[PDB]
Amino acid sequence: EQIAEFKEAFSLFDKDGDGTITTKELGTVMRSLGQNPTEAELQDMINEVDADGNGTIDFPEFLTMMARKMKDTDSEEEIREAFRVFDKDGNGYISAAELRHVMTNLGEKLTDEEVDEMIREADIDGDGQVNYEEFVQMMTA
Amino acid sequence: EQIAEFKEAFSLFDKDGDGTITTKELGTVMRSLGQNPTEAELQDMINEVDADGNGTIDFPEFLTMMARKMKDTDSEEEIREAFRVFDKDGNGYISAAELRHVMTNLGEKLTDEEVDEMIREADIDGDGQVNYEEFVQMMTA
Amino acid sequence: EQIAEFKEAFSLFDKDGDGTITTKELGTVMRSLGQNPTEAELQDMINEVDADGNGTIDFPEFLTMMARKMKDTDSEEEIREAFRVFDKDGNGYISAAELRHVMTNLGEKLTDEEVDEMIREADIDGDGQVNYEEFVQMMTA
Amino acid sequence: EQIAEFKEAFSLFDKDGDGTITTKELGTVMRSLGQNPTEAELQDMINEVDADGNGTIDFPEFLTMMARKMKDTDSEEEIREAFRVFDKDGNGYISAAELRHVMTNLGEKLTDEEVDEMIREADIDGDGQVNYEEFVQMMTA
Amino acid sequence: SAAHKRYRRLQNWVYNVLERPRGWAFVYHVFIFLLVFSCLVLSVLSTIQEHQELANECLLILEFVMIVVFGLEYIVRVWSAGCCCRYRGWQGRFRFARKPFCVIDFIVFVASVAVIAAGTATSALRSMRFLQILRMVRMDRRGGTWKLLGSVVYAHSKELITAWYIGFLVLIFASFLVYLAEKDANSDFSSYADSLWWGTITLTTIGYGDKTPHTWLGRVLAAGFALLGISFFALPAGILGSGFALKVQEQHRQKHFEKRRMPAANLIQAAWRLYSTDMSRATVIRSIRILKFLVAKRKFKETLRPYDVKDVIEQYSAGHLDMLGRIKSLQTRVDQIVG
Amino acid sequence: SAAHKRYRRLQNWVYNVLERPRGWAFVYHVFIFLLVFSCLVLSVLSTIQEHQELANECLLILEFVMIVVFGLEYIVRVWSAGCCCRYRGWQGRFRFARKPFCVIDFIVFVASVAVIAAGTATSALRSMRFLQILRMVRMDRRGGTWKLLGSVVYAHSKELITAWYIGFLVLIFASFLVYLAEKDANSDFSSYADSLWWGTITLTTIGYGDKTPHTWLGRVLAAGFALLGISFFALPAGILGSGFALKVQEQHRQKHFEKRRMPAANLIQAAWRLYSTDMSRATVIRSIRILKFLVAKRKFKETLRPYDVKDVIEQYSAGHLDMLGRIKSLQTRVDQIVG
Amino acid sequence: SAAHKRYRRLQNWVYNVLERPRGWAFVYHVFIFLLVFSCLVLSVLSTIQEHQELANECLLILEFVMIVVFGLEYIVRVWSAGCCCRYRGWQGRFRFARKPFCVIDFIVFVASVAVIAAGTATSALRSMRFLQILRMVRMDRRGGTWKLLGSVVYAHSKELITAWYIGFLVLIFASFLVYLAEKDANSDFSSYADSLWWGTITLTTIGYGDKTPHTWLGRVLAAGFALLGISFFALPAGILGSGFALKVQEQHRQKHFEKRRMPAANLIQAAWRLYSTDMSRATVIRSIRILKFLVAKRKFKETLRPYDVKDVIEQYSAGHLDMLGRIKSLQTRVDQIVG
Amino acid sequence: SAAHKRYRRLQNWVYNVLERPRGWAFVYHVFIFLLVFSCLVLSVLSTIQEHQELANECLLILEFVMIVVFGLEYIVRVWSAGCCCRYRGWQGRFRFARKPFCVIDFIVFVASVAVIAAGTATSALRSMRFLQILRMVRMDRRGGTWKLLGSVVYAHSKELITAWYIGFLVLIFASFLVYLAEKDANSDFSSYADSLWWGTITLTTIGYGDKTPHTWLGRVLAAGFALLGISFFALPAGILGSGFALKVQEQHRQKHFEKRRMPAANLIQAAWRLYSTDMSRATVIRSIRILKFLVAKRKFKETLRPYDVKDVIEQYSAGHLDMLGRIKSLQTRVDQIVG
Ligand SMILES: Cc1cc(C)c(NC(=O)[C@H]2C[C@@H]3CC[C@H]2C3)c(C)c1
Ligand SMILES: Cc1cc(C)c(NC(=O)[C@H]2C[C@@H]3CC[C@H]2C3)c(C)c1
Ligand SMILES: Cc1cc(C)c(NC(=O)[C@H]2C[C@@H]3CC[C@H]2C3)c(C)c1
Ligand SMILES: Cc1cc(C)c(NC(=O)[C@H]2C[C@@H]3CC[C@H]2C3)c(C)c1
Ligand SMILES: [K+]
Ligand SMILES: [K+]
Ligand SMILES: [K+]
Repeated sequence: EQIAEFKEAFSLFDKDGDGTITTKELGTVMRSLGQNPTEAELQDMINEVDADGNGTIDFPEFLTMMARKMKDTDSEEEIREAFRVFDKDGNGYISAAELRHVMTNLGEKLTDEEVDEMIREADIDGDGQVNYEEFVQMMTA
Repeated sequence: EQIAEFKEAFSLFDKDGDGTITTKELGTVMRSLGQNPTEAELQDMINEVDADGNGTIDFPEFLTMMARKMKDTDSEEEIREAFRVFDKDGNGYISAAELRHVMTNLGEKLTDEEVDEMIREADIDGDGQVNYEEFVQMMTA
Repeated sequence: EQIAEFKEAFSLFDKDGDGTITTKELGTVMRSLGQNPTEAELQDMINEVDADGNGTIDFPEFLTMMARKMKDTDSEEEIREAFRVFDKDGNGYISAAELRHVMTNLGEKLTDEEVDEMIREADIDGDGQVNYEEFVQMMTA
Repeated sequence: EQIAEFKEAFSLFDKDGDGTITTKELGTVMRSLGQNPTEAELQDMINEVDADGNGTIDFPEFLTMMARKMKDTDSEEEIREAFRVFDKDGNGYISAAELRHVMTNLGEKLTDEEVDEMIREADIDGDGQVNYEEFVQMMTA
Repeated sequence: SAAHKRYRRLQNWVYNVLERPRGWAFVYHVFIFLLVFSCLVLSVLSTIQEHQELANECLLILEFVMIVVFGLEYIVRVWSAGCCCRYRGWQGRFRFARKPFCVIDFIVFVASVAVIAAGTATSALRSMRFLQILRMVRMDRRGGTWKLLGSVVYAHSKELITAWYIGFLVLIFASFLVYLAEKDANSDFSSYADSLWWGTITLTTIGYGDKTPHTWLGRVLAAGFALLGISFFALPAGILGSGFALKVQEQHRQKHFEKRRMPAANLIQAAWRLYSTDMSRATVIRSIRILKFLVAKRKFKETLRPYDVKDVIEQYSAGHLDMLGRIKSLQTRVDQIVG
Repeated sequence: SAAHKRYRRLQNWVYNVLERPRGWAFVYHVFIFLLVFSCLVLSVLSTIQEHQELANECLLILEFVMIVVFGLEYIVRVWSAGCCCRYRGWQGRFRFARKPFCVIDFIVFVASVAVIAAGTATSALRSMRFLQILRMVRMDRRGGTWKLLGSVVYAHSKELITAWYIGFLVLIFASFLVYLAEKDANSDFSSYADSLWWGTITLTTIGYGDKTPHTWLGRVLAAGFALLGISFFALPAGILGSGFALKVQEQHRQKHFEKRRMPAANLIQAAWRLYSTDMSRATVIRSIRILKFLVAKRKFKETLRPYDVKDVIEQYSAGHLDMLGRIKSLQTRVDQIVG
Repeated sequence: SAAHKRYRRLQNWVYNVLERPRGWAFVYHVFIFLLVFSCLVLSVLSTIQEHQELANECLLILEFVMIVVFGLEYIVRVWSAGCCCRYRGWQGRFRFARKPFCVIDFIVFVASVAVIAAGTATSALRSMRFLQILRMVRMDRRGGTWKLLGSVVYAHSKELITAWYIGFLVLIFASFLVYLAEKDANSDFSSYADSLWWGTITLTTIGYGDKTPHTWLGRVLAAGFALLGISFFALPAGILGSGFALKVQEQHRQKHFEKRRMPAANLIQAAWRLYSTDMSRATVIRSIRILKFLVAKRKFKETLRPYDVKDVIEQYSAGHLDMLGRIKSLQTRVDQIVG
Repeated sequence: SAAHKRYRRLQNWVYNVLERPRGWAFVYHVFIFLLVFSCLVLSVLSTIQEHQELANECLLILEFVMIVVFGLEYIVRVWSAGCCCRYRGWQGRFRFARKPFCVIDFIVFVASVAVIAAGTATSALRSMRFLQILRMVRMDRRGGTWKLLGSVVYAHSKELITAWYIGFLVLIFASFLVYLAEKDANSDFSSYADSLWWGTITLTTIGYGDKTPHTWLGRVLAAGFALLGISFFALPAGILGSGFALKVQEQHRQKHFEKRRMPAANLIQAAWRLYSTDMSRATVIRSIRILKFLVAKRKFKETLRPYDVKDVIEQYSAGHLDMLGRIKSLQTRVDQIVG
């Protein structure tokens, strides 16, 4: 039944029944929701799961990505390595205020409400320090 | 007599009798047959056999290329190395269906009829697996 | 009191009271004095003291730069290394005439009057040779 | 007296008496003789003898170049290394016909008359082989 | 939770103590290593006759110190780990998992001490115990020095096999030849086994000098084969040493490329945005966030590459596109004017 | 062809067995190596007196095992190879080509076993036989460890010659000097040959200690020349070891550049298109396909280069062309407006 | 100041003499090293009986030379340094700072000479004095050979720890096993301490041959453990040697990138302009000059990088901006024509 | 000149013979090396008693062969060089220049042979002669193996000094400490000189075993100092070996960058054009040709660089100029439309 629900999502992209998702199908669904990816961003996204290298996503590749999410060990390690960039002490901790600065000032910045929900979800200590390795296991569970 | 037949082909390119083939002579004969190489493709082709480095092919270079074809040991090794890219088992086999995918989906894709003739010519096993190293010796014989 | 005087200079840049100096605030004060930095030069200047990497200078970063000037050991070493580029003998000396050539002919050339003041300030020997390592300590004191 | 004759040539370039030759002075004399160097070629030429790095040739640099010509050991070695590129045997010989091909077909090709004078000047052996290392000493003498 | 706030500050000191074994491992680890080392050397000296009895009482008083220190530090580490995030239960099991076989030997040596004191070869047994302790305390960082050695030796497996094989071949040739050379003159080489022993001490360059050729033919064979094989018995050290230096230099350059800020920062954001799809107060939408997460993870692993190998092709593509835009502009300009 | 279909599935198991020697060589090759090694060590132990007779019966029962295992495996390999694509005939000859001199020694040792059993020094002969077997089974991959060693030693020939030469020069100087130093005090150095022997065991750092200087001049010369030459007798190991590490690191990077998909895929296509010129149901046309094949083979060997050496010039040419197009555009724009 | 002009020319010769220890250190430093070395070797030879008394008078006449040469050179160096820029006072203190403990030993050895002559074990004391002198004269360049060694050994600390640790583990295993193997046959291995000694001379490949296994089990254990650990006792040399070569090659390339002229020239200018803000005949204005100084210092430290690591991204940014300009041009061209 | 044409074809064979020593040096050089080596080994064997007299007659018949072969080859080489381009006169002097001290020893050994035959220690003298011959024939390529060794050892001088110095310091410490440890128990260490000898054979890992510590303190000091210094006495081999491998790898890559055709071809042309200014049938004009020659020589030495170090800045300048042209185009477009 989980496979059938993935198939129904896959068919929203591949409305023609061709069994593949190209940049046209992916980007069309995304822009209908009000997103505006570039062509190079749509190519990068498809390339992450396109083993055939022909610029498409087929259902086996789609199902694999959906079943896996972030649960794999590669995801847990890389996310933990990203936090460690901002942990100079090396003790596995990061300050709530330092997490807030990085999340709202670097990269694809989180909004205030996004970052508020993120700090609420981490079981912050009374000092104001966050143990990010248990934060990584909650996102990889 | 084989040399004289090569000379007669060489003279179709070098119609002026100058003893050389430039991009003009090569590309003119090619486009008359309905091919459309680019200038950079004509330069690459001539450069593969132009030892003098002056952008021409002379008859000794033409004759050497025609006499040799793919029979040399460098050709046999490199073609076999190309198949091995697609042999993960390392057993010298490739599936008929995997050969078909690579031939029609990568590179200068073969048409269906081209790839049909190619799979017919390989003595396919009953499983559907192709021993490509004996396929390489048939093209290097 | 020294901190308050730095704060008053910092507030000339950050006239809005936002606690930050961007390329707009920095470049505006500079051009009012008749300087004409480029945008890429304003970004380089801010980047030298912007630890947050968000393209701003805050007061703690401003105060650190102003308190330090050139007194740090990194500055003394690098300035001394720059003189040594032009000391082939390796004896820690450079000729007054050679210093004059380098100062007025390379880089952001000194005017004649600038370089005259510079050679007056170095305690030139009777030969005409300058001990630049004691010249470096006077600028790092 | 040799120095005075170099000075008189130097003054044809530096007609203003400024003691320097820039790309303007060098290129102007060259084009008057019907040469057409590019600006980048005039900069390369001056850069070969400009120790001050300020884009000029002064008389001491001019005199050094004129006194030295090709007599230095660096010139003898590099010219001999250039011939050796075309000596596959490694015996210090090159064929008259091979020298003729390289001189008239590569680089800033020699005219037929130039290359005729060059082969006349080398004491060619009866076979038709040229000992280029004694050819290099005649140009470095 | 104010008493539990003092409990949390307890864990604060508890993790601060955790800092010392990992960060400034120097002093603590060295002092404990000296404990174990002193016990070892005192046992050794207790074997020799010169200083025996005083070493015996010192052994008793120091093995008490061993057992009490290890008893303290067992609790110290067990509680010093995650007190309630690595809570006392099933994670308790995982605190006393396999590698606390160190704890097991602790406990059994407690029993050994009790047997020695009140309960009643023995000395060899105790010595071995100290050596198991030696091993563990010099290795409780899971796979450490062992992991590094294994990785590097695996990397150079191909060359190492050659060195080993050729060296062995030379050894068994040389031993046999010399044995034949003087199986009749030297009483030393009375058996091919004798010759093989001589070969093992002649190839590695130990040269005990207990068994040496005496005939002028044996000497020549020994000289030639030594010159030919000694080098082979010294390659593995050379290969491994050089591999270590190469790896060190490489990894310092790789870490010197510390470009990581933005890719690392964006990865946490894409992961949070994906995670929050299933719990935010706010399937196709989730599939898009998974694809973006995977793009962000790669950009981050591309900074764990030194961003140079792909950069050559990256800038080629950029420049090619710039030239394509130039071509298009020129073409449309012609189409605007001439048409 | 259904019975022949079972025959083909036979060859399926036949090639699947071929997999083990090549792919997971570990277990099979190691077990057979243990067979040979056990025979060797048991022969050695049979030489020594302590365990002789029981080792003799064990030798008999194990040499039967040797001969039967090799007899089985001869057929096993011969049929295990290409059964009919490497068919039994002239390729049969090429299956029993030279390197099956291993098979030849097999057959002659069959005769040796038969001679020992029913037919009737000898032991040395048999030992040598086991050593030829040793060699072959540890080397039947044509040129292997030997090929690698040869390539690397050839690469560093220039440095190796220097090491060898200088070392030899130092040896013959030192031996002569010390010989003169105490040809009269030590009975050891009674001949220059004695001194040369001492020099061979003093330079390589074996130092049997059978012959040592006794005069305070000899000691000084020995010390100086040892300090000066020992290093030279240890260079070859250092050079070779480092060359191995460099080659390993280089080849791992070269293979890490696994860009190969498209060039490799296009090469097979250009080769098929050229080949099919002379057999397809579909001279100048062939000459064009040969030129395109040669372009595709090079693009493929350029991915056997790490595509970096040529890339610097590649992108220069691209950028130069972009700038040339920009110049042309500007020029024609002037020619359009101003004229 | 004409007499003081001759004084300045004095300092000219004074600094010219300073040149020799630093620049052409060869001859001066070597001659002084020979002084110290000759004193050492003559002391050694004075220990042996063959040449004793004549060596004694030579020792006296040469220790006078030592003391007078050092007395001269103390003043020579003290005045040879900055005569009045490193003036006689508090910089005087810093001329006789700690490392002139060499001067302290000088002075106390003056007293030793005086005690020997007029004042009155002793010889060992004097020998030690010569060895402290030996150290200092072979090291008065602050941290030199020591600093280089420390840097490199620190760099490879991780691998070195592995080598040390594993080697030690192998040593104590092997010694114990062999000791058990023949604690009853050999009188040699009568104590585990004996076995440990044997292990120290069997692992490092010294092999005095004073204590060797005699039982066929001991021999096998010794052979195996030697083959297994000898390599580990030879890794540190290999790692360090290779690290040295890597560092040498790297630093020659880094210095070969001698691009430095303009960045170095601009740095002095930005520093002078900043400095002159507070003394020129000519706060916000100063803050701007500080920022420009910091930009110029970095550009200069970027030429102390080989300007290649950042260059990949540098040119990417350049090319990206070119393409952005091309996009803008095309866009505005459309907006001009079509609109 | 037809007889002189046969003379020129003579020189053709004469230079063709010149080919063998340089190109296919293998066979000729090896055979002559065997001549010298055989003379050496036969002299050595003549020293020992076992084979003396027959070796004596063989020595006579082979030293005749030496002298006749060298006599032939003197003329062979002298005429084999440039016959008249390296003509018989002042270049004759330069053919018998210094390094034909080999020829000088040839001539004097001719006299030695004549003295032995008709004219009438001696054997040592002759042996030395063979060793001078040995040297020369293994080195007549001016600076060869020596030049390579010198270059590399000079390159790593800084590290080598450290190794030497620290090693020496450790040696003299260790020897002294152990000497004090048992100057009273061992008769071996009866002098500090004895201890220094022991230290020289304990640091280099020779270990003759003639002098070993016997006290449990001496053993500990020896163990510690051996572990600490042995590595230092093995660094130079490691550094040199690694430097050789690095240099080999580097130079193979540098030569692998065989881009040279056009720059090398243009250099000969600019040199000919400059030269012909002063002799062609055809001062400022000459000055221009000199400047162009110097540009062409550099372009050629830039291909003796691997054209990569300057290429980063080269392409930066190209791309910067492209972008500047794009800026200019945009600016003038605005000035055309808007104004
Ligand atoms: C024949 C022979 C010669 C040698 C030098 C060795 N030793 C090694 O190869 C060492 C390198 C690693 C670390 C310890 C081992 C493995 C062996 C086992 C056999
Ligand atoms: C004088 C001398 C000194 C030495 C160290 C050697 N040995 C080597 O050079 C080894 C490196 C390869 C592998 C075995 C050989 C060849 C030789 C032959 C002569
Ligand atoms: C077990 C063991 C084995 C060895 C070879 C050493 N020696 C080293 O590691 C040397 C490399 C540097 C320079 C002197 C030391 C440190 C040590 C201390 C312990
Ligand atoms: C203390 C000490 C220790 C050692 C290893 C040496 N030997 C070397 O350094 C060698 C490297 C080159 C080649 C022969 C020399 C020089 C010396 C002279 C002194
Ligand atoms: K030894
Ligand atoms: K020894
Ligand atoms: K020994």
